Amino acid sequence: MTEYKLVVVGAVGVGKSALTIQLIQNHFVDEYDPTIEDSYRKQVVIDGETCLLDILDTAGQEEYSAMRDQYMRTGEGFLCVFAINNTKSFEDIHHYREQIKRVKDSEDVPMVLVGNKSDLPSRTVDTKQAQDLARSYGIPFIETSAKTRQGVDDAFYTLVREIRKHKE
Amino acid sequence: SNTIRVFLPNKQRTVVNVRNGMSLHDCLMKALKVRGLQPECCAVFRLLHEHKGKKARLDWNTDAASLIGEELQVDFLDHVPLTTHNFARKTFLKLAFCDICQKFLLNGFRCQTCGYKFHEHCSTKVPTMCVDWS
Ligand SMILES: Nc1nc2c(ncn2[C@@H]2O[C@H](COP(=O)(O)OP(=O)(O)NP(=O)(O)O)[C@@H](O)[C@H]2O)c(=O)[nH]1
Ligand SMILES: [Cl-]
Ligand SMILES: [Cl-]
Ligand SMILES: [Mg+2]
Ligand SMILES: [Zn+2]
Ligand SMILES: [Zn+2]
Repeated sequence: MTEYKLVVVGAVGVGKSALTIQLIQNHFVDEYDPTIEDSYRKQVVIDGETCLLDILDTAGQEEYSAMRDQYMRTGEGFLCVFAINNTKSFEDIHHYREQIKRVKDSEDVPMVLVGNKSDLPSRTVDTKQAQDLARSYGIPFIETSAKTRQGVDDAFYTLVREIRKHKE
Repeated sequence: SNTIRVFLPNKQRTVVNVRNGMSLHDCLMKALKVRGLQPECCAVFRLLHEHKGKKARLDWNTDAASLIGEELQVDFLDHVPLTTHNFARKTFLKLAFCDICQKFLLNGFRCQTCGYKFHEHCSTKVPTMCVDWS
């Protein structure tokens, strides 16, 4: 079985833990608890091929500006997640984009830009901004939401699909 | 610096901060349930990088602050009926129903150990641990 090292990066309170927990145990955690370093492994079937996902939930806090460079190396795919309720995370995506591509030495790094918290009425970032930013990096864009589970599959599914498209 | 890294079963790991007075069971109960791991079927060990033995078993309700800096490891108890799934392609000739969404299942996947049949787009809703009492 093929394993895929996945790393979820983003700002604080963006929704990295709520997305992975909904992907792992089909549940939604409402009360917020910050991530320091959480590793998850689960078998997911991607296009008729059962593969294992080694998801790494990272800390959006800037207090770990050293361990971030380590796990960004051994990772194969990356989830650049931002909350549409916070416009600072949308521009912070460039910082996570450049810091990963720096420890990768390749403009063609398997990533997908996903937009979380689409169920909230306090939308600040629209689809036109994220669709063009996705065209700026050459990566797909998936609008998600951890509660209603809108496209939580298609976020991780398309990330593994790019890793497969990147390999062969 | 006020945290403890714990290696979880099935080659997983977590890092939790210690609100002092909490036990090892209080600090790790959340990280085990979200991974489909039952705390009653687990033991917490202190990794011994020394000679003759790689870890020593610890009580679940011991103070977590008494182990700050060390590296702990949670492992399944001996011979617990928990394993990993073994998925395979399966075409259901007779009409069958998915175990997740309870809809018509035509071309899906089933586990050869517990029999979990499901749509492909529901494979993420199957429990992460395989219960085997056969
Ligand atoms: N309405 C709504 N709330 C969400 C959604 N996703 C997460 N939240 C909520 O917003 C917060 C997100 O928390 P969390 O997922 O831990 O974000 P994080 O990115 O993991 N935080 P951190 O990086 O510090 O560890 C929590 O309050 C969570 O319940 C979503 O799709 N919709
Ligand atoms: Cl990992
Ligand atoms: Cl382990
Ligand atoms: Mg988190
Ligand atoms: Zn099974
Ligand atoms: Zn189904």
